[PDB]
Amino acid sequence: HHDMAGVKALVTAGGTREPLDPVRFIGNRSSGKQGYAVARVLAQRGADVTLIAGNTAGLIDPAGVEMVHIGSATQLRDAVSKHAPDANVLVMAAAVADFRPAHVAAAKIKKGASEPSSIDLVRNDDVLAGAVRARADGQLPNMRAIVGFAAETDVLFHARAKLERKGCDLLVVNAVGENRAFEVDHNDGWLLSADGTESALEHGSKTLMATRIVDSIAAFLKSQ
Amino acid sequence: HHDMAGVKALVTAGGTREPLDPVRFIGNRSSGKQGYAVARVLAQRGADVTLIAGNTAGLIDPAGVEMVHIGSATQLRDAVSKHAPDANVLVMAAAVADFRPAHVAAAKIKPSSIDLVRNDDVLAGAVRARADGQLPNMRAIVGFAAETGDANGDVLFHARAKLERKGCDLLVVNANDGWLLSADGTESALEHGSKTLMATRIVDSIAAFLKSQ
Ligand SMILES: Nc1ccn([C@@H]2O[C@H](COP(=O)(O)OP(=O)(O)OP(=O)(O)O)[C@@H](O)[C@H]2O)c(=O)n1
Ligand SMILES: Nc1ccn([C@@H]2O[C@H](COP(=O)(O)OP(=O)(O)OP(=O)(O)O)[C@@H](O)[C@H]2O)c(=O)n1
Ligand SMILES: O=C(O)C(=O)c1cn(-c2ccc(O)cc2)c2ccc(Br)cc12
Ligand SMILES: [Ca+2]
Ligand SMILES: [Ca+2]
Repeated sequence: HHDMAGVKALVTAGGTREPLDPVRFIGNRSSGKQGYAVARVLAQRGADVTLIAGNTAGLIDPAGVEMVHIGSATQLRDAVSKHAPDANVLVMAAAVADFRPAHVAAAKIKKGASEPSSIDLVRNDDVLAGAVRARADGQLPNMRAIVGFAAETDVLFHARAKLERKGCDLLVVNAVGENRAFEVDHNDGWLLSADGTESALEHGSKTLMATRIVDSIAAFLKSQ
Repeated sequence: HHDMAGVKALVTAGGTREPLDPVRFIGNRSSGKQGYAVARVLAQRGADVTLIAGNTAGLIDPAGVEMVHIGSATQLRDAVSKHAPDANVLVMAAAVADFRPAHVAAAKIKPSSIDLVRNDDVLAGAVRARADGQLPNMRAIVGFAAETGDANGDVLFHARAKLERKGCDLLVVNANDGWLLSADGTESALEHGSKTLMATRIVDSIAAFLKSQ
């Protein structure tokens, strides 16, 4: 079934890198492979896909997908607000850094002979929350589904609450792990819809979870 | 020819990541490509190579090279001190982080500034160790640097200062050229080329410095 034909979808993936200076930064360990798989499965099921990607250099660009490359969280926010009016579906699978260094040095900071000094942090904008607001303010008339991602350690108490605070249509919880040897199986993956259905997310390959996420989107797209 | 036969070489390459927590870290933008190429060229020319590898661009382990994967600079220091007594050549091509977070969370942290503590200088520790008779097999210690000229001095002034302050035998300086600065005062331009070909010039320098003796 090519159930995503006629659907224009925008995906973010990978972690952001918040510059401290031209060489150093604060980043996170997200590989981006899971957002890549969602974009790959969407493209394979007929969607017109644009992928905004962060620290994902060694990944293969998915076939049939339009690539937009960013580095920072603010660049991701700026890139999403550009490509979002055209989308029917937003998939926020990127590990957006919640904070960035408050000051960026123009040159690399030389090692002192005396005490080092801290990196002051500043909040980055909530790209998911901004998109949800834009839609509610009538600014995204094409947006049919907004999908968020979360890593949670009940699970549903934290998961159900993120859904209400972000306000998106679906929250993918704990789609983490490659199902690799000696990675903990917390039987914790859930597909949380704003309508209140909970689906369990079988911790399997990145491809199978992507199929589950895209199954859920098309089913949410048909509910309306 | 196989001019590096009989030589045990210990190489660091890539940047380190200093954890804040299981997800976040302080990192740098070093790709590691030039240390890997140095490790690849040394092996091909007969050396027994151990490559201590940190964060890379997704690089494949060079064939025939013993790989040690590290994450942090502290882990990198432990790995170097563990393998150094056996080595004849140390090539410090890793972008070792100067500072690390003062606290590491075991779980993910949901204004605070990040307090930092200084990391050990592994290249300098190696130079002092050799001079203290603790590394009798060490024949060459090679450091790496990327230097710019600025309001405080030109590129070459800053690079020489690095060699003089680090005390190593050879300093491979990037300014896409740069220089090869030797402890005898020899300064060669580093002709730009591929990572492979520039690695060839670096090893030729090491070989030529090994014949110094
Ligand atoms: N500055 C941010 C931070 C996160 N996100 C998005 O919001 C979702 C939730 O990410 P999460 O890591 O849970 O961050 P927070 O919800 O802000 O909370 P916490 O940092 O406590 O985990 C993710 O899909 C991410 O793409 C975002 O758009 N902008
Ligand atoms: N904690 C550190 C920092 C640097 N290095 C090594 O030292 C050499 C020089 O790196 P560089 O950062 O240029 O020297 P620094 O004194 O840290 O330079 P600066 O103060 O300008 O940042 C490199 O081979 C690197 O592998 C190291 O062994 N341990
Ligand atoms: O490995 C790579 O990808 C790479 O290109 C290089 C990294 N550094 C580097 C290492 C640690 C440091 O502290 C400063 C600079 C280099 C220095 C000279 C040349 Br020539 C090349 C590199
Ligand atoms: Ca977050
Ligand atoms: Ca430094």
